[PDB]
Amino acid sequence: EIIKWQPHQQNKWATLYDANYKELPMLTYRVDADKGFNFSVGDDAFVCQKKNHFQVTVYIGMLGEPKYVKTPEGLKPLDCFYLKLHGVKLEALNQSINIEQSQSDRSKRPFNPVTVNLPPEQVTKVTVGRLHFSETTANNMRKKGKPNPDQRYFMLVVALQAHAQNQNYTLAAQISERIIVRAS
Amino acid sequence: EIIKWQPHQQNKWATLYDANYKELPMLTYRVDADKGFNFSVGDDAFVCQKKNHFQVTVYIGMLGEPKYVKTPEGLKPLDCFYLKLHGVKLEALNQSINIEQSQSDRSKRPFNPVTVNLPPEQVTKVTVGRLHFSETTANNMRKKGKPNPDQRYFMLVVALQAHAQNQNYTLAAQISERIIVRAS
Amino acid sequence: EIIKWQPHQQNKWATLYDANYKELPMLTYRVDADKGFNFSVGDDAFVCQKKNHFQVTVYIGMLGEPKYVKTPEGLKPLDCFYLKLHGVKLEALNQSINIEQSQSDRSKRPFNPVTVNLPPEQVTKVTVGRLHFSETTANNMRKKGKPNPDQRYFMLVVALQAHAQNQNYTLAAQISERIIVRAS
Repeated sequence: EIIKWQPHQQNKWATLYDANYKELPMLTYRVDADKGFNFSVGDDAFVCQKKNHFQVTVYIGMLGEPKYVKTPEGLKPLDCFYLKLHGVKLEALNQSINIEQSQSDRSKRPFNPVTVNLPPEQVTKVTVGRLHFSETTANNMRKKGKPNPDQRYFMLVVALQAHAQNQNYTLAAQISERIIVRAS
Repeated sequence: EIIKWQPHQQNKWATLYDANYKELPMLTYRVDADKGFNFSVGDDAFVCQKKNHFQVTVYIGMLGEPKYVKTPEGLKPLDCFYLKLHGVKLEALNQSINIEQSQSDRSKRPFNPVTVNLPPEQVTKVTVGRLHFSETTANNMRKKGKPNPDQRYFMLVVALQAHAQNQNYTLAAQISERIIVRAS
Repeated sequence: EIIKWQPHQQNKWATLYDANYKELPMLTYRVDADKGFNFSVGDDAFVCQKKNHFQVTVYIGMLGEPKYVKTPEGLKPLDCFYLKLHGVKLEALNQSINIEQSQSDRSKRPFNPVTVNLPPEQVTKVTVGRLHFSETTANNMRKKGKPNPDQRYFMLVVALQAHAQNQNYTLAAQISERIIVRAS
């Protein structure tokens, strides 16, 4: 079974215009969290182990040659694109969970927004691996042999962003279904 | 295999504004019909038995503190939220099928819109169980050993609604793929 | 495992108005590619054989009685509806792959847009079978026992279109996830 995703804050997304000042067809956006998540029939949620790597793959289909972001101020020229990901707390959606990336020496760095090049008329595959939640979910412990009625969850947010004129604008974002993160 | 859902009448949905008169980021909305449905490879559709309970779970992520619905008349204050569900006939989409909920004494009541409290910055899980279709689908009977070419279907509609100034406004709705409902 | 679909160019779609000049609720649209596709764990993509038939089913739920398309010029009367499908190249999204339909004598015709009748208040099921890609994907060959790092892919585009006043307008479209097409 596979982690499901849904559009996150679609009414907040900026759009893209090309060099002819024509709006681009909406870009195709697909998020796939391949390794790292297992569905627990008894918990009715995806589970992972904080110790294990998980990986996220994003396919971004750029349908034309973008040059501007349309903003409140209007059309501003594109500086670059960023992929951003973070957890949020299902019972406190305004609270983020850092994601971390373990390096080849098993150190960990907090995962910062990464620059992506999105050539026109192409789908670009972006794979981010060796990821970890910086946190476990609260109340994982079973109570009365049944799931803790105060079981807490995270959700994953994967967003594509455009930097233009010293602000950021979301182009596309998806949020996952709830996840339990357990210790060992 | 799992029942798939899609946005239902997205161009008819009202939006929510907070106390600062700012529009809320679109709320996250996920519908899961857990128990009650089985996929029939030969019928190429989900099947259930009218006798069996089915259950629906809705996760509603409220991203901010809602206070107003934006309406044709403009911003009106929120009275409450309702979850509404009903079947429709795939060959007559303007025709509803009542859903019923069997009580703890095996009586059945028609399932009325239920009040839901949606605290801000939280995902609220709403589970509606012990549900039944008030009807079977027509033409379930096999003809020539093949599926009845007049096989009929229902689809499930699960909608989140806001009551404000003595009218109702849809905030989010999803409709399922087709379902066959059989007798025993 | 099942081919996943996503809305394609949603900001380019026209809407429908009825005889009372009221906009129709957005039509329900679901695309299912049943036979013809198999998921390859090692390639992390759906695969098919160019020799094999694949089939596509579309469920179109018409919610009211459409009479006009809303266009740049404004409301124009509906002539008919067309289903259109084609591949595109994932590394060149502006490049189509013809789909072909093999006839009952194993000839093949290029698959042209097909007229569909969409009666009001009904879901219409449209099944298009005996389909083939006119092409294989480039670089299918394994390199160093690992997938070719230049592996190419198609995506399927299935679109519902309205003909009005000698132009076409897209009402709904979905695009699949990437596909490898192999020879025998």
